[PDB]
Amino acid sequence: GITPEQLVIMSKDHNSGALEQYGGTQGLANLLKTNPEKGISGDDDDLLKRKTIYGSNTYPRKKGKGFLRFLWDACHDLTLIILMVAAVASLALGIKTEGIKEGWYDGGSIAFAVILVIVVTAVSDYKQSLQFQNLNDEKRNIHLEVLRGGRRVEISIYDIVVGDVIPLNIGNQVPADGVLISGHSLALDESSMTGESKIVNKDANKDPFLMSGCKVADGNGSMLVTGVGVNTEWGLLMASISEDNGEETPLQVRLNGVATFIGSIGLAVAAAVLVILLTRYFTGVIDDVVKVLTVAVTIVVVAVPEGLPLAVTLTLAYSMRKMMADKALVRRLSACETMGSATTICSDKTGTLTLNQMTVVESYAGGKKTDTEQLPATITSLVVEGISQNTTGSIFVPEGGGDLEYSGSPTEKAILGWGVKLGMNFETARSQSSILHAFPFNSEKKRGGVAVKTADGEVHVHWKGASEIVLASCRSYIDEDGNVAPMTDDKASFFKNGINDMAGRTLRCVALAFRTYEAEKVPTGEELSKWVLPEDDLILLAIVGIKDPCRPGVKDSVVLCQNAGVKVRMVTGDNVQTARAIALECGILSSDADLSEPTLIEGKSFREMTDAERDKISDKISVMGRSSPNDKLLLVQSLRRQGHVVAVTGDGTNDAPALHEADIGLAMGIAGTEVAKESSDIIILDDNFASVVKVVRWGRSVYANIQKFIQFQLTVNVAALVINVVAAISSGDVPLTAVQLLWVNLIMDTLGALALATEPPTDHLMGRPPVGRKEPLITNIMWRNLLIQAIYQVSVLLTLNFRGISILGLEHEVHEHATRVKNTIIFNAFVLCQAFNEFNARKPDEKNIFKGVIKNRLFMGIIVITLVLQVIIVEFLGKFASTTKLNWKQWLICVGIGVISWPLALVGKFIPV
Ligand SMILES: [Mg+2]
Repeated sequence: GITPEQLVIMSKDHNSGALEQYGGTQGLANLLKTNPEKGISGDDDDLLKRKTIYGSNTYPRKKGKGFLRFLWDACHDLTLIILMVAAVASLALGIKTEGIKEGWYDGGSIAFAVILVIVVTAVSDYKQSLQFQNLNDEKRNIHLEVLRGGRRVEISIYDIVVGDVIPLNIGNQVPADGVLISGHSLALDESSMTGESKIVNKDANKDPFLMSGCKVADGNGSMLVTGVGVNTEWGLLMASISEDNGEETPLQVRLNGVATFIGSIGLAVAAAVLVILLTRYFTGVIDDVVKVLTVAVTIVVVAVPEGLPLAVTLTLAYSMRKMMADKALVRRLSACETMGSATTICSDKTGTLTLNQMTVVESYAGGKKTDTEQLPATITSLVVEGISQNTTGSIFVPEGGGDLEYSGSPTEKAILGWGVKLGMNFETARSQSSILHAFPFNSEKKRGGVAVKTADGEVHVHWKGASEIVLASCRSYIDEDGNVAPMTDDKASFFKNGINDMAGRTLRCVALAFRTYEAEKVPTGEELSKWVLPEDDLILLAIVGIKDPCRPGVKDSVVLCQNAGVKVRMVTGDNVQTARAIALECGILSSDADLSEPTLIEGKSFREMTDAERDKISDKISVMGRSSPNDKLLLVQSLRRQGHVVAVTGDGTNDAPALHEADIGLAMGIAGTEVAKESSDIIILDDNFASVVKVVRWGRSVYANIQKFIQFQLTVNVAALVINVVAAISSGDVPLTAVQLLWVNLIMDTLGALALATEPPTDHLMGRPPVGRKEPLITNIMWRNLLIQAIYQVSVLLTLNFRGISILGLEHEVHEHATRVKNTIIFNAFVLCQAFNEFNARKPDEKNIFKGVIKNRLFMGIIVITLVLQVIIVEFLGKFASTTKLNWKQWLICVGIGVISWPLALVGKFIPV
């Protein structure tokens, strides 16, 4: 018909490309039923047609927690699945073995383990998700008139449809993709969508293309909307990020591997025991096979780590809470760890690593650079009056007394920030001075002039403009702390060289001058516009250079990140020169190999290569300018294909694909766009890089704590498996009942995990490089430690299980009572050995300092008191553990058996054996 989605092609094509084939912006009128006076026909069918054919501006919104989804995700844990199958088996087998079919104590503990895991994960993730939903919800959209025949004024941005001409002013936000149909020096801030720091100047013929989700930095004009909804570049980017799948955290896969290994070992050994013992029974209605089967499922239960999911969830939740105590928010528990293993960090430039606000970086004043610092009073007074009386923009709340917020174009904002830094107060600066005449900033005439009648009789003429023309129009200057001085040829050459060097860097160049011409008044003149405002013999005050600078204290953070083995690179859509300058300032890119192709490549060069040939180079890309969002996605994909655990810190919508495809996507809390924050696993509410370093440290500490608990849990499981298997083959009885060890796993894990988690992160973790993504979760040192502890426990508990009635005093006064007492001694000595092994694991690979934290002591007291209560009283607690009362001598024997763990733990720590 007439632009049936050909308009998406028009926008896709190069700037000012393919728009001439359609007759230009005006030719596009009468197409899409657009009239410059009437953007919409009077009827509503004329709007429904645009809603249907060209779509609607509403973007679909993702929905989470639809129906207990997080509980299902928790249930999908592989180790948890092993636990569920073992739990069902044991419950049915025991309930048939006893035949009572009353109560749920036999499998109650094993069911409660997974129930607790599910509940804890669901609660923690629900809280985190709702908190993130509340925080990230930012009303960036600004509702405005649509300007179509003066009808349906002030409709929400979601009601704008293709074919209607909407107006845009300074500070507004471009709602939908469009082409400007008229304007007055309009200029957009596309840094959100394209990543270019400098504002883009839009013309009705040169660059007639306005992008959705853009901030109008300067000027104003009316624009025809072309793309709305998914058809927009914003919409298309949001569409190319929806699909998420094939993800598994390195920690998650490592835990799955360890759980699968231990579970397979347990299953194999239990099956061997079952087969051998059945052969013994048959040859060595029901034939007592049920008792053997309950023994076998008990062995299988003690084999698998029941409390591992509980401990990992508790550690991740505690570390997420501690991170949120800092100014970094983690969306999911798993992410809390994945950032520790990150091997490279790709950081946006505009918004991330740079304030994104133009401000003065250097300056000139009194014949000297005198960058920032504090200017002399004599020159400072004139400079501040000129900055106050020659700027259209103004500070938001000088009268109110709150934090100052600047307005106007980035040039005006930076000049005003400089004036404020110099000690200017806008309320008073504007006072004591009346603007007789004001010729504002003009594209035709670069300079901007003003006439200020100071409180004194004489009147000043201020000129703020481009450095070259202002300098050419001035023949004198105000030297430091002194009166006017003629500018000699050498001084003019010095100023011009300074301006040229300043322009060599990314920063722009704005110069201020003042002429003391007086004795005449603009009001006395018949017409203010007729005031020539003479431009001759000006006196230069201070040349000022304004650029988008690196965030404060970002170079040091990058230095720390690099020291931690985590390389940092920059992926940005800004031109190569600006990216190179900002990288050098921020420390990402060192001085050497600055211009080499691998060190910095443009987006087009990177994408030209095949996905196979985008990998031999992706390992060296330190900077990347003019990179499209798909090029950021390609870089992330290539880095991941090479085995990197890529983190991406970005703010704009262009970074959304890179954030999503990345292993760990970090998004700035305030600067970040809604799309970037949605696709990020962590959103940095600090808007700072020190928070990123802290997050890396917290992830490494989380991994260390998980490793320590894994050591402890493997010790417990491998001691109990041996004890039960040997006891079953030797006599057919299991000392460690299923419920006893289920309680041990549950309580000891849920308490010791957080007890070790109390260890605050230490800078030591930053010294070592990141984990290799392939090293086993259980390092050989942890294997030796857990093996030594498990061997000791096996030895003591087996010698007890076999000779305890004789070894323990008061031997066999009643055989059943003596057997129960011996089993209780074995069980609670096992518990105490586990507690003291937790003590050891708190500070591994060194001599224990034996100085715990208050919370650790409190939880040790809790463990001791709960164990003592469980053993000592058999009613309402200890019924299921089947434990008989113990006398003081027996309890002393148990605490001695536990204490013996510490010396051998130390010996194993200090001996490679
Ligand atoms: Mg950005």
